[PDB]
Amino acid sequence: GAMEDKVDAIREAIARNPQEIFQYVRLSQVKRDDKVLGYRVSPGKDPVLFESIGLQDGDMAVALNGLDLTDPNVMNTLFQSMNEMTEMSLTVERDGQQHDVYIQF
Repeated sequence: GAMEDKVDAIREAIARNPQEIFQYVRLSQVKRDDKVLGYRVSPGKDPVLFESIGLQDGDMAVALNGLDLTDPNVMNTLFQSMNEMTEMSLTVERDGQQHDVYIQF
C-alpha cells in the first residue's frame, strides 16, 4: 500500500518534471566493436520505481518512445524531448528476449 503510494508520488513528480525520470532509471551505453547496442538500465535514487515499471537488473533498453537506441546521437534527442513526453514506453532485452514495458506519468 505504502510502496504503491510512494510510486504514485514519484510518478506525480515526474509528470510535473519529466527529466526527473533519469534520477530513478539510469542508462549506461553498451558497445560492441564501437557500435552502440543500447543502454544497460539500472535503478537510481529509489529502486521502487525501476521495479514498478517492470525493469530488472541487467536489462538493456533498445527502444524508448520509438527512439532507436542504436543511433549513436539519439541520447541528445531523448533528453531534449523528455520534458515534452507523458509516458515512457521501453523495449528492453533481458537475457536475449525482448519485452515492452510502460509507465504513464
